[PDB]
Amino acid sequence: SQESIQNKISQCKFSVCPERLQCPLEAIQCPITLEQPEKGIFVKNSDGSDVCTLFDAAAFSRLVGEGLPHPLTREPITASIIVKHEECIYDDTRGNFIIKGN
Repeated sequence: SQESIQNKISQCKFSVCPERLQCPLEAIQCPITLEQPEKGIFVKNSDGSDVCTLFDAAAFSRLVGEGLPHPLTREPITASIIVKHEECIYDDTRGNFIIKGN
């Protein structure tokens, strides 16, 4: 069901700022729109290596609204695989954005 996922997208998102985050465009690029988003959410690519990927909030909202699955791993989009932008951080030993320990 879209509605609960869209609750998570609307809250978990943020207005993306590459220069404030110190993060390069590619590292926070929306893989849907093929551009570094103006606003976006972190969805845990748990299938890959728990890597938090920045999808444009409205572009991922599009996929959910259409019934299109996760644009990377093709998994059924759920409120489980999406996290809040604060519960995902750049990890130094992983060398990339992952989820927090607790």
